[PDB]
Amino acid sequence: KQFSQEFRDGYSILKHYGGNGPYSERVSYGIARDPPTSCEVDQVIMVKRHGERYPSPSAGKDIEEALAKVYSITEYKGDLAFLNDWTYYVPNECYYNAETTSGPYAGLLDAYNHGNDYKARYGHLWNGETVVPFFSSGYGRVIETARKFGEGFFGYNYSTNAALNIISESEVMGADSLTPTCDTTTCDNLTYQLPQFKVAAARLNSQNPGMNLTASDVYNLMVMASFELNARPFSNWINAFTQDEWVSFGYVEDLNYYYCAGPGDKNMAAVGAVYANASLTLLNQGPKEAGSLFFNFAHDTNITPILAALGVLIPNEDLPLDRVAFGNPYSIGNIVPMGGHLTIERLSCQATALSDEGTYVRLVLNEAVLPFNDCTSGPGYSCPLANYTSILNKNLPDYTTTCNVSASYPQYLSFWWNYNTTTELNYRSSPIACQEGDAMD
Amino acid sequence: KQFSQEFRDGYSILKHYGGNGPYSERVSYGIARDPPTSCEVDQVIMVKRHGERYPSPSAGKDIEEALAKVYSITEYKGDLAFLNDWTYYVPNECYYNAETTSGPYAGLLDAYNHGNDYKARYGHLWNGETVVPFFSSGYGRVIETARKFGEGFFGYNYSTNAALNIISESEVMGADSLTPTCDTDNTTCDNLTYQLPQFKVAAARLNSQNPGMNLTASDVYNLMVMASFELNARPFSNWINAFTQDEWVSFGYVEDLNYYYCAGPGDKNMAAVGAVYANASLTLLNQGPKEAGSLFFNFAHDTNITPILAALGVLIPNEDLPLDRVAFGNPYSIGNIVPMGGHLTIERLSCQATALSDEGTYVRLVLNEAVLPFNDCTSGPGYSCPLANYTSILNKNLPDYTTTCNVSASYPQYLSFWWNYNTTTELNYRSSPIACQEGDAMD
Amino acid sequence: KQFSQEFRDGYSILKHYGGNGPYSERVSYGIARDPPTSCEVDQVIMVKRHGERYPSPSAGKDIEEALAKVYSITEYKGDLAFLNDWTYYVPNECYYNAETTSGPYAGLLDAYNHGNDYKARYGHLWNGETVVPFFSSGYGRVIETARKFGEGFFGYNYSTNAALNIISESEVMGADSLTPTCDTDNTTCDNLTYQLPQFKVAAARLNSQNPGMNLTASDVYNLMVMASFELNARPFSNWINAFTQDEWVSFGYVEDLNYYYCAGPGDKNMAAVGAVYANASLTLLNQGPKEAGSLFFNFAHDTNITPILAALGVLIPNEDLPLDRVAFGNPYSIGNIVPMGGHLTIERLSCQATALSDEGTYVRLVLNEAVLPFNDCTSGPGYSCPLANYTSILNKNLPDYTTTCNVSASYPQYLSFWWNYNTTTELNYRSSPIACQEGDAMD
Amino acid sequence: KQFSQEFRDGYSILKHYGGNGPYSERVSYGIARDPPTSCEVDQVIMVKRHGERYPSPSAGKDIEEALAKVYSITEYKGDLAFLNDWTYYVPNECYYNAETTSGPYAGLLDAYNHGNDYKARYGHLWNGETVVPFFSSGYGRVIETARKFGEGFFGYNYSTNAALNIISESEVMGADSLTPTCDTTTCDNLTYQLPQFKVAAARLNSQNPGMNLTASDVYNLMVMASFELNARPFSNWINAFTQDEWVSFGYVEDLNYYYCAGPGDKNMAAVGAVYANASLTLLNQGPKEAGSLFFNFAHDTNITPILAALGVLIPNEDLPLDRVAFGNPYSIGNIVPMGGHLTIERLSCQATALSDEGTYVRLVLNEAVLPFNDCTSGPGYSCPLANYTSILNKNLPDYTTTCNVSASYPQYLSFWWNYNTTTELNYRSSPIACQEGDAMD
Ligand SMILES: *[C@@H]1O[C@H](CO)[C@@H](O[C@@H]2O[C@H](CO)[C@@H](O[C@@H]3O[C@H](CO[C@H]4O[C@H](CO)[C@@H](O)[C@H](O)[C@@H]4O)[C@@H](O)[C@H](O[C@H]4O[C@H](CO)[C@@H](O)[C@H](O)[C@@H]4O[C@H]4O[C@H](CO)[C@@H](O)[C@H](O)[C@@H]4O[C@H]4O[C@H](CO)[C@@H](O)[C@H](O)[C@@H]4O)[C@@H]3O)[C@H](O)[C@H]2NC(C)=O)[C@H](O)[C@H]1NC(C)=O
Ligand SMILES: *[C@@H]1O[C@H](CO)[C@@H](O[C@@H]2O[C@H](CO)[C@@H](O[C@@H]3O[C@H](CO[C@H]4O[C@H](CO)[C@@H](O)[C@H](O)[C@@H]4O)[C@@H](O)[C@H](O[C@H]4O[C@H](CO)[C@@H](O)[C@H](O)[C@@H]4O)[C@@H]3O)[C@H](O)[C@H]2NC(C)=O)[C@H](O)[C@H]1NC(C)=O
Ligand SMILES: *[C@@H]1O[C@H](CO)[C@@H](O[C@@H]2O[C@H](CO)[C@@H](O[C@@H]3O[C@H](CO[C@H]4O[C@H](CO)[C@@H](O)[C@H](O)[C@@H]4O)[C@@H](O)[C@H](O[C@H]4O[C@H](CO)[C@@H](O)[C@H](O)[C@@H]4O)[C@@H]3O)[C@H](O)[C@H]2NC(C)=O)[C@H](O)[C@H]1NC(C)=O
Ligand SMILES: *[C@@H]1O[C@H](CO)[C@@H](O)[C@H](O)[C@H]1NC(C)=O
Ligand SMILES: *[C@@H]1O[C@H](CO)[C@@H](O)[C@H](O)[C@H]1NC(C)=O
Ligand SMILES: *[C@@H]1O[C@H](CO)[C@@H](O)[C@H](O)[C@H]1NC(C)=O
Ligand SMILES: *[C@@H]1O[C@H](CO)[C@@H](O)[C@H](O)[C@H]1NC(C)=O
Ligand SMILES: *[C@@H]1O[C@H](CO)[C@@H](O)[C@H](O)[C@H]1NC(C)=O
Repeated sequence: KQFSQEFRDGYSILKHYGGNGPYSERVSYGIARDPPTSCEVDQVIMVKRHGERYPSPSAGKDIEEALAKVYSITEYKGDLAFLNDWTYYVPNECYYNAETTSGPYAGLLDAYNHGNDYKARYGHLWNGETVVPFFSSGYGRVIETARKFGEGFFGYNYSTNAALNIISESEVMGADSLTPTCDTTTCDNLTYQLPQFKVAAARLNSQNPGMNLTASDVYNLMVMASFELNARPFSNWINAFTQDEWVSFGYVEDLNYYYCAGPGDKNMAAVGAVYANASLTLLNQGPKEAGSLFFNFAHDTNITPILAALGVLIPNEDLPLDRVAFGNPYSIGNIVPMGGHLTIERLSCQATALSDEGTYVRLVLNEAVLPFNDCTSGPGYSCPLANYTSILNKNLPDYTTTCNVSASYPQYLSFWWNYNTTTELNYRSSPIACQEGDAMD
Repeated sequence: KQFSQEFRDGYSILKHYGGNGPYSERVSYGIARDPPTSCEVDQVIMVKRHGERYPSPSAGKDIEEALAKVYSITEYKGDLAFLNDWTYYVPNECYYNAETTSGPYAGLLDAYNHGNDYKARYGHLWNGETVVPFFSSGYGRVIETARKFGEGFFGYNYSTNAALNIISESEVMGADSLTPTCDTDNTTCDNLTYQLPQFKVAAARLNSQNPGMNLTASDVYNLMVMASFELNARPFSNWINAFTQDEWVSFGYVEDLNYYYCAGPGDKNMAAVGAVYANASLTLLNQGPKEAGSLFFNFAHDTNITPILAALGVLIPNEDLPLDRVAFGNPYSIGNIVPMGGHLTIERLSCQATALSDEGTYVRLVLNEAVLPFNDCTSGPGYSCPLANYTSILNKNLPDYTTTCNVSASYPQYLSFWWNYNTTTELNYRSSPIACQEGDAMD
Repeated sequence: KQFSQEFRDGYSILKHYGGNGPYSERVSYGIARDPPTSCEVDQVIMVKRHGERYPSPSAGKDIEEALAKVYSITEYKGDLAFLNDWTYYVPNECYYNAETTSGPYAGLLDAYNHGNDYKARYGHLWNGETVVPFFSSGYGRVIETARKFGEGFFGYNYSTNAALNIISESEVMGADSLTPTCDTDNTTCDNLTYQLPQFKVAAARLNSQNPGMNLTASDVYNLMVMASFELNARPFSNWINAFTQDEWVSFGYVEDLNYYYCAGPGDKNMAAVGAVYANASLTLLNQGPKEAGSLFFNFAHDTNITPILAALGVLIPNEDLPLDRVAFGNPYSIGNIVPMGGHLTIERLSCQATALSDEGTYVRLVLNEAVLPFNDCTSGPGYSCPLANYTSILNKNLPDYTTTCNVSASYPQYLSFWWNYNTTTELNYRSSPIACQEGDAMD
Repeated sequence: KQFSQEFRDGYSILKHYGGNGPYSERVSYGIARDPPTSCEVDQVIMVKRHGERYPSPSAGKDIEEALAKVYSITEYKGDLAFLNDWTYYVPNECYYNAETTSGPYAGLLDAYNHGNDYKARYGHLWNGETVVPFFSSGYGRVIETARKFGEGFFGYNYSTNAALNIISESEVMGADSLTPTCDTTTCDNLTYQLPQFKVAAARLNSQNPGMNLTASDVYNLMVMASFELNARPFSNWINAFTQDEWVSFGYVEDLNYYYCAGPGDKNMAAVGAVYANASLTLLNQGPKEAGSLFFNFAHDTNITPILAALGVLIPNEDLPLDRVAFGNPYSIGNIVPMGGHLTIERLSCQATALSDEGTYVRLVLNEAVLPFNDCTSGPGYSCPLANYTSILNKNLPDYTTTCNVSASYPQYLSFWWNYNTTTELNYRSSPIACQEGDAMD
């Protein structure tokens, strides 16, 4: 038969852990991913989150405390029986914050694979002679992701024809940043708890008495289980919780993004307007003038403000804190999983039975075409560049004003137009610092 | 590795043809389908649409006219090359309206498969002795679906322990119906164009590959209607391949608009029509399995299930669907609501106390094998709704049917067949040929 | 990307339980299943095994004794924890031998599904007027499979245009049989141990997790027999999960040995038994569809299909299978030969000339949906065998049945039912209850 | 339901093109891939073929000639319609022989992915402090594969703790080689033709008249289509041929291996005995003495002689040249596809209900456990080390004698015991030479 009648994607745990675990393709609306007939991509502007990593130091501290309670007791029973032959996956505390480098979901493998992939898809946009600059925010795991992606794309010519430019995450950069700063609630008050965690705590304690696990330990043990895939092919800890518990966990993580780095915080659109507006400039200037390939690397919390700025994936009302709002668009596993990315494709199209010859804008989020709301008149439900321009011009909030940015800091982004072509930053030249975070190499 | 990183379900054409083609499992929110730990289903109330069928007579007329234009020209080229060795799938015009009986997607096979399946899942709710009445609306394809489902469920004991009760589709039945009537003294549905820009691209591409057909955007619509129905009789359809992924996305949406406005939230009277079933089933839930019975298998149409969903206030778009463009992401995706053989199953859960709930009765809704959370009432095990809350919500929100629908005072004002039925098995097996284009029927 | 790099089919438990569990498509060599370009099937001769069933009475007795030991002990631990909420799937002992009627793998659902499927594939071979006789051996579960297949294929016209002919399994039928008899005046089969080392690992692991059952390697064998049969009545089996992948690999092989030696090439008389069908069908192929008829649907047992494969000289291990270890990679993998509902379909192809063959008649063999090349005779389109060569090969290699099997001269020496049959439809529907443990039957 | 009833793996084109195309997991007998309960791997000896590459210069010449005939004619029709918007995938002739670096099947991505994978599976065999040498035969694409695998496995410590040793392919190395030489028929006479190629030629010519394609052009166009995946995610050329044509093509390629580098040539077992015997030595010495990780890289034609030497996957009779011998064990897509590999795992097992405590040998070919014929008495159908030793000692042919190896050449392999720990060869330091073949860097 032609089509399968089973539809099981929704059950995947990959779509139920916020952005802690492995990358996954965003659920598609059914729109063909390749350029519509009569069109071709003439410019690409992408922002990819660092790949799969180890937990952060604070998350690791909490995971360790929960594991201490687990470990305070003879041979394990029930769903925790695997614990009799199991070792925590973080080599040592200095690895917290770093990209993973083992298993099918390794973060560096993610970046490399994505680069090789984009080479086939957009190779036609590089003549094999030009030196292409690529950009990374100044943070270890992000830089390492950028490096492996660039190496995947440029391959044999990575050393000579790709030029890594690292942009400081310091606020001093103002709007000339991949990680804009904004200074002057619900986010601070999140409990990270939902009733299903009580069921898990009760079930775990009952199978192996003596751990005194709370709903809070459950939350951290699930954070732990979701990060395990980033370093290993399978996680037995994932199996110690139920499908319904994972559904609640993913939602707890969705709330964090929504309120701390999304539409739940009204200043996020202004932060995301920096990239939204600067990229609009590149689209309007065109590939011949500005360049055809812009590969950017940053964090999950830098992509969500862009989506907010663009007005896409905006829940109709703020997400409720005490229950799962099923079906809302803010499903983080389809927005910013490890290695997630927003790719803006500029399409050069000839006339079609539904559109005039011209330039169109197409958005792709994690391999799935994301229609620009009601602007879907061009080929493949794209948006005519002129309409796209009026929409952003009319709706993007002002960054410096909204964010009280010092008049002495750069007021607009320049790196896409003012960059270096040297290749010294392409390869790492020093060990990964202990829990390395901010970095410029 | 543990999980696949590819997510392709959204591309399936089965989710892009409204309710014309084969049945498909509804896209899941991830909630476990089986009863939560500490719970068990003690009562089941299901309403299933007839299985996969041939087009209706009017649709067939249109399909045939479009095919005449296709056929008005030497060996076919391009994507229509398969037409050189292809025959329309409707045996003859008398088959329009009937359930299909060939291929992996055959309508009767769907019903029988669904019955065998429910036997394993809910067999514990039948003691092997009781004679269980099951209900079908008075329409040929619906009756045939009911019969095959019942046979799948009761199996060796279908002729003795299942009792088919057929409920007339006539308005004279008032609320004692599986297909309540509502007078039309009150529009967007009548003005639907069934057109979107992508159809122009298809027409242009088809005409260019095989000149001389003069196919229009309308012919394309009907040719797509035809392609979607083909799967109902055959395992593969090459016609599906003659249109692009983007064309199918538009077609599915054109079909969603029909349901939305003709049989859904787009028509404000649909909630009242659906309140009949919603309220009557609420009565069975509150009465309980011991008193009322534990198994209620009902069979009707797609347009009988959508008003129930509207009545319950689930899958309600935030705003009426726009007619001129695809409103991507809206909940009204018909391939996940009423595909051929689609169904809404209400499970009553008897649960012991859990770390998050008291011992008690809970209500779970399952639409096409996917648990459908009752909006904000998700406090019970498996995101279910406490029976008491479920009761207040329906009592507070269900519109009045007879009032809203100006039902004659002389017609039944209440549904009774779930309590007043026959246990004879005389209607279990078909006893006459399928009439030409058989629609309304009582056998 | 275009193709997946993961190849997991080999791990499926469906391919590791001999013929006890659900039907599965045979592993393909990659040859296209549909008729080659320039060809079409003009005649079909199929023999299908009864669908998924409950264990036999003797197997059930053994399963029950093993379960008694399991049950001789407080709440279950480890892999047997599910036993705290589990009930044996055989309703009562009178169900042993019967076709299953619940779950996605239900035996009757299998038959009905297969029929609907063949309707789309071979419908063109029935003009909608002719009354087609179909044949079943005289055994309850086989008859019930035949009936459901026929109903799936003929659908709306099953009661009028299909004619079930039931052929007695008695030896008195001689060669005019779907289940020929062969006297046993002549062993390895009788001495099979049904044991392999992995069963010791299972027993040890099970006893250690829940002490007090004293399960042996034999109990493990029967518990695995039980687990494999569970799928026949239910969608999932937790018992399957209590054994390792390596244990299942050994179990499947223990089952392969049974067929090999009791009903296969391991017994030199099986080719002669299978020659009856092989030769009679060759006659139909040579006679042609116009004269003999185009559709021959036959239903029998797994042990009736394996002798045919032996007679045809296909899937013959290079050496007899070793009894003490798994001979990995040998062609005698029963899950790819006779799983529940398994079938051998002979398609006669009428082909025009192709760049590699002359216009003519070719013979194609399909085993469980996979084209099975006739050894070195693969010169026709789609690796088929020219009818003339097929004829010489069978004529030259098929053993003589009556001689080899010492068949009384007073019994039919030739199969005739394909030419001498009834067209009445009286046997199409079951008219009495399924007898307790119903085996031989003529209705 | 628990299991799918559809079994479609056999139809995959990945299993129907000899060793020209993308890597694929070998079809499994069902044996669990992980170490049996009571056992653990204490030593790994692997030989992996270079990853996906571009055709060789000679193959490329032929592909080009066939494409010239295709291109000798207005807009393309039928199955070749994609040709109206298609470009050959070899950048320029200097790329022939090289590893691919684009698409999901890129050869370097293959190596990197495999390394990350083995890190999770065998990481426990490296203490994070030791410098592990790894070996590659002296050939460009093989060296590049070795490098990316080593980088995947050692990750952050690749520069310091992995030491690439490159072994010359010159015959002068004698038995101290990953590519032993042997000098003094059916192989030379292979036609590379089967009737199905006539059907394709006839069908292609009929759809686009004027190309005058022969059964020979068809063969080369299929060689071309199979190599296309190595550089791109999809190949439309694959779709221009039928399933039955691909079945014949794969068999034509199987014949080549069988007769030119397999059991069809009686000297192949002697060539493979070098590795078979040397590795047996490592197994008998053990991990504590010899080392626990041996990652080797060579060619497809170096792995087939090892399998021949071991007596595994030996057809009961020589493959017929004029027809497909369906079901024979010599299915190259399950033996040596691009990046294929033979991994020997030494298992240290405690006593089980079926075996004594001890050392066992397990063979894994392309992720599938390959039982050692009738020696399957240990856990997971493994072979007791002692039995494995007697079998090889009793059956391996003599290399130097059989192959008339000069007494002045090394008579036994030494590199596994005599190697360097320097890391200079770890990273490429010069451009990829035009059609680079033999290389020592
Ligand atoms: C495989 O790859 C992995 C990843 O690349 C490699 O792992 C990395 O290896 C790095 C070493 O090369 C290791 O770096 C060490 O981390 C230590 C912890 O740092 C954190 O705490 C301190 C103190 O609070 C903070 O200052 C710091 O910012 C962090 O928050 C550091 O302590 C180490 O620093 C010392 O060593 C480096 C040189 O290696 C010096 O440049 C530095 O100045 C320090 O030297 C002092 O300490 C050393 C002894 O460690 C003395 O010998 C030296 O004389 C100095 O001692 C003075 O100060 C100390 C107190 O610190 C005091 O005791 C003494 O009396 C003196 O006053 C160093 O930075 C990475 O963390 C690690 N990354 C990961 C992710 O694990 C791995 O090595 C590779 N494997 C192989 C086999 O190569
Ligand atoms: C396989 O199974 C299929 C499905 O059951 C059978 O097909 C049906 O066969 C019946 C006949 O047995 C067909 O019925 C015939 O319909 C004709 C057309 O009916 C329409 O038009 C009339 C007149 O306007 C209306 O009255 C009617 O409501 C319909 O709108 C009728 O003209 C026929 O009537 C004649 O025959 C009957 C007796 O059979 C007399 O009573 C009449 O007086 C008159 O002389 C007849 O009723 C039916 O349409 C078919 N259904 C389908 C879906 O095709 C096949 O026959 C069966 N195959 C075999 C070999 O048995
Ligand atoms: C759902 O459908 C199932 C399957 O059809 C029905 O179950 C069958 O029901 C029949 C009864 O209708 C059962 O038949 C009974 O079998 C008993 C045991 O038979 C064995 O033992 C006797 C004696 O040694 C042998 O002669 C025989 O060959 C068997 O080996 C018989 O003792 C019964 O006989 C009594 O009743 C009949 C009339 O019904 C009289 O003629 C007799 O003289 C005697 O008084 C009887 O024949 C059958 O075994 C069941 N099959 C299965 C698989 O369980 C269910 O009944 C049906 N459910 C409902 C609610 O209808
Ligand atoms: C948008 O960004 C571009 C590039 O930094 C800048 O030149 C331009 O002034 C910005 N426009 C607005 C309205 O901020
Ligand atoms: C709901 O339906 C039941 C059954 O028909 C009926 O008895 C009851 O009166 C109805 N309730 C309301 C409010 O209409
Ligand atoms: C083969 O079977 C046919 C049909 O029964 C019979 O007529 C014929 O004589 C048989 N041929 C041989 C050699 O037994
Ligand atoms: C035909 O019917 C007669 C009478 O019922 C029966 O005896 C005979 O066995 C039937 N023939 C076949 C081939 O079944
Ligand atoms: C096997 O190889 C080892 C390592 O090179 C060598 O020492 C030994 O002599 C060889 N044995 C035989 C029989 O050739």
